[PDB]
Amino acid sequence: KALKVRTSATFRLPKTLKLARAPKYASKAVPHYNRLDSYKVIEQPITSETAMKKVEDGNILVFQVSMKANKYQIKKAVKELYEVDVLKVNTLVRPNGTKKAYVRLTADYDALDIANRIGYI
Amino acid sequence: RPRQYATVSKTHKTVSRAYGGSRCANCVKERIIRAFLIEEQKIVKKVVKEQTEAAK
Amino acid sequence: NPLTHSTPKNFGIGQAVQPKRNLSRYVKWPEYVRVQRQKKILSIRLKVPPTIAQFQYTLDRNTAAETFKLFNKYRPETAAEKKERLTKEAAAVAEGKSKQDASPKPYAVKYGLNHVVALIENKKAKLVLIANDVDPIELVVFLPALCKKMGVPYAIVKGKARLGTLVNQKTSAVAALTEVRAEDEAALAKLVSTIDANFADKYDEVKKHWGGGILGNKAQAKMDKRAKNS
Amino acid sequence: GRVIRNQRKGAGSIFTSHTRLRQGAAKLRTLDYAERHGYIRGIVKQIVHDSGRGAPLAKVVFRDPYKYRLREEIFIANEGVHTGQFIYAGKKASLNVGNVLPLGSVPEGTIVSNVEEKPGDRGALARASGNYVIIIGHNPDENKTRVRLPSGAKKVISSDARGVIGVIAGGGRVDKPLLKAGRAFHKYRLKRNSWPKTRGVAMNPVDHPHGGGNHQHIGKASTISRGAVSGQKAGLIAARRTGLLRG
Amino acid sequence: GAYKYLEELQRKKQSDVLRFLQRVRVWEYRQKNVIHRAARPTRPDKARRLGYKAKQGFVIYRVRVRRG
RNA sequence: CGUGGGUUAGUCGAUCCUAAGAGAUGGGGAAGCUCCGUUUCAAAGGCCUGAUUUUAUGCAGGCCACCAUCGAAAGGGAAUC
RNA sequence: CUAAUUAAAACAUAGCAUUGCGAUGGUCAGAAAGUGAUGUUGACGCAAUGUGAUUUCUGCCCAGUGCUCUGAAUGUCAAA
RNA sequence: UUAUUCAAUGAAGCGGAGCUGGAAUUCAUUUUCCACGUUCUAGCAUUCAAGGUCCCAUUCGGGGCUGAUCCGGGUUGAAG
Ligand SMILES: [Mg+2]
Ligand SMILES: [Mg+2]
Ligand SMILES: [Mg+2]
Ligand SMILES: [Mg+2]
Ligand SMILES: [Mg+2]
Ligand SMILES: [Mg+2]
Ligand SMILES: [Mg+2]
Ligand SMILES: [Mg+2]
Ligand SMILES: [Mg+2]
Ligand SMILES: [Mg+2]
Ligand SMILES: [Mg+2]
Ligand SMILES: [Mg+2]
Ligand SMILES: [Mg+2]
Ligand SMILES: [Mg+2]
Ligand SMILES: [Mg+2]
Repeated sequence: KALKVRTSATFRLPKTLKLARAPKYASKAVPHYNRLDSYKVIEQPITSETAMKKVEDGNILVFQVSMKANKYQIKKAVKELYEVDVLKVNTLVRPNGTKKAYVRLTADYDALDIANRIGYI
Repeated sequence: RPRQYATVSKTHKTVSRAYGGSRCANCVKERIIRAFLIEEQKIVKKVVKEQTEAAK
Repeated sequence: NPLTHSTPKNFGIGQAVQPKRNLSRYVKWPEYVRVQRQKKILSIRLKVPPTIAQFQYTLDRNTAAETFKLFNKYRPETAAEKKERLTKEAAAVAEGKSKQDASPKPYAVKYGLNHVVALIENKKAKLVLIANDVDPIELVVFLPALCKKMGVPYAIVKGKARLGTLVNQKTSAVAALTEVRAEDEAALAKLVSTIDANFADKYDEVKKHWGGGILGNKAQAKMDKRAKNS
Repeated sequence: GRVIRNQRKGAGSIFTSHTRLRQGAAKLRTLDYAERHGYIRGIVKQIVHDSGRGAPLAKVVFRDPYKYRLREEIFIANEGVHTGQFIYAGKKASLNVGNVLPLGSVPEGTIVSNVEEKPGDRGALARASGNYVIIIGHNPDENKTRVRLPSGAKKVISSDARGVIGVIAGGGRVDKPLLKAGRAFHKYRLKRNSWPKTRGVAMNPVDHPHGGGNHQHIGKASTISRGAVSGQKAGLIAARRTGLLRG
Repeated sequence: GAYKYLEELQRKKQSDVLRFLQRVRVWEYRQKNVIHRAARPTRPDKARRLGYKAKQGFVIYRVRVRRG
């Protein structure tokens, strides 16, 4: 009776086949839609005088965004809703528990024109 | 600082010898001498041992 | 070849790191591999009382070859030939109508532990094959005494797996022949002659002889050192 | 009616060993084929100080027999062992100070330390500073050896048990006086919380069996049986004779 | 059937037969877990009279509990 | 008191690391709530193939012996004036 | 050290001394545990106490009670 | 020694049997035993091991065996 040469004293668990799942029914049968689309990210402009001073002077569009939106989902939503390009997004969570985005556009655009194009001032 | 060594190039991190940035050129030279003087001792200790058991 | 040289390494103590030797002797096996080996050890260490290891005297390879050669001729019906023979027995209802006897007497081996014990007790069995490897052995350990008392020849054979092969199970633990075809009567008789020669005629002596007590290799080879030195 | 300080120590809350700064467990090299049939050569690379231990630790570096790597064992340094010294452990080894040999393969009157009580438990006898073990006998059939322990007792250990030649270094340490509670403070800072000690006679009766009364006095005999329990074993436990040794 | 012989022999606990079988089996049960699946009953006859049937749905667990 | 405005970070911290410790798993105890233990007596496993046309890169070699996780806004730590 | 009436001569202290223990152990935990502290330890150690730096001394008592003893083995001796 | 108990390890070399040479004065017999690749020195030791051998279908490379005795799968030592 021959036997396998075992150079290690340690017996490890063998590498059995791990089949993939192939379920007989779907888990939820209708996928959820996009839980954070562009209209969920951007809620409304912030229209304070302080936020209105930043429209002309700084070329920043100040928005109120979802609390679940990061600086990628803000930038992506601002781009395809308002047909702009964003240079930078600075975000703060306000002391009323809402998220405020300072969205600065690139120099090719003008946040004063786009503010009228949205509808505020 | 230990993570700054990934930014600088290889010249700042090694001397052009064997065991460059590891040892200190006197410990290397002593290492070369100590290497050499033992195989010449081992060869001598081999022919001393072989001859003295070849007799009796 | 002047380019190639011979190193030979000094695999002694304290020098020149050891090579990849076989350590199959030294594997820490999984916990089940120890207990399935040390249970077989612990059985043959203790004094096995003769009602066990009246097994492990097994019908040997040449005469168990004859036994399974006969018993394979009388293999039971599969589901393939059963579903066919019910359709011919359907045609018995359709046009045959003997009474319901489109099929002959089937000559099959008799299996199933309750069935065979009842076949021995009515003395209908002509030869019984007993598996040695069944667990719990309590299921079969009374069978040689019963077969000796009713005068049925019995063989302790190797393989409940192999007994299951001829009955189309995976495991059978018993297999009996209660009647053979008339062309195979001498074939059974010369088997019965040697099987009582090995099992039933020794039974009155095997009943006294205990088993086990077999020492392991190191402690056996240290026992004869004490014998030679004293 | 309150649990005493000697009972509270077993819960191990504030009474553990202050073991952050210690260099490891000072054990012998694990008994293998190199140390059972021939020898193996080590090298001291450090004589370091162990926190809470009065004896220096020798870091001795060996080669692993089966894998290409270096294994650093931590020894208790023997007095005379230096850095850069080759150290031999095994059966066929030579008697020098710091070499590790079985007790059977060293002669009568050999002075050993870090001596195994059972073969392969990696050092149990003669480990405090200055102490040693003398081999005083041999019974080569049914291999045993008689020793003298540092208490003065006589022990019979297997001849396959190991030891390191020499005394444990750092001897003469307790011969120096501490002179002040400060030097006691930092000795026990790195060992465990056993210092200071309040006398039980300086207490209230709820705290100790010796406390209370209008004068500090013991009241009952301080010698208590071995057949007593916790809370009564506060004094001299299972004493044979008390007081000075004057016959 | 065979369960009648199983029933009577199981009553002979201090017989030399079962006293060996109890010794070998009590060692094997310690080297397994405290609670572990039995593959099949060690006493099939005792399983019948208590309710077990050999079909898919019936499960045996061997278990040891500390005496005293 | 009423109404509003206000806190913008790749570089500052958290996040990551371990400390004293806490704490699952395997397993044992306990009638049980649960207790012990943190590598144990467990079959506890991911890492690159040199480099691509039979490659969703394996259906292969080859390597590794450790074994959760939590624990610092004063300790360790990539980088802004 | 008595927070919030007692800061002391009380507590601690180094020094001294006694006691137990060589690990299958001493001392102590835990309801138990394949469980813990001392212990990453090993008599120059750990644990239990007493006295309290140095100088100089620690007399007499083993009847009591405790502690201890490879001590006596038909006095007493439970269960089985 | 197999229950049980202690301990150790990445369960790595355990047990038995096999080369020599002798103060085995071989007693034509291992009644018999002994030594198993390493010690001036703070170096190095890793690539299934080079060598040797045989095979491949040879592909510029691949596989065995020996190097590295054989057998028993009892990890090893205690305690019982
Ligand atoms: Mg904010
Ligand atoms: Mg921010
Ligand atoms: Mg066993
Ligand atoms: Mg005091
Ligand atoms: Mg008081
Ligand atoms: Mg206000
Ligand atoms: Mg930073
Ligand atoms: Mg982590
Ligand atoms: Mg963390
Ligand atoms: Mg620090
Ligand atoms: Mg006060
Ligand atoms: Mg601890
Ligand atoms: Mg006096
Ligand atoms: Mg009585
Ligand atoms: Mg091992």
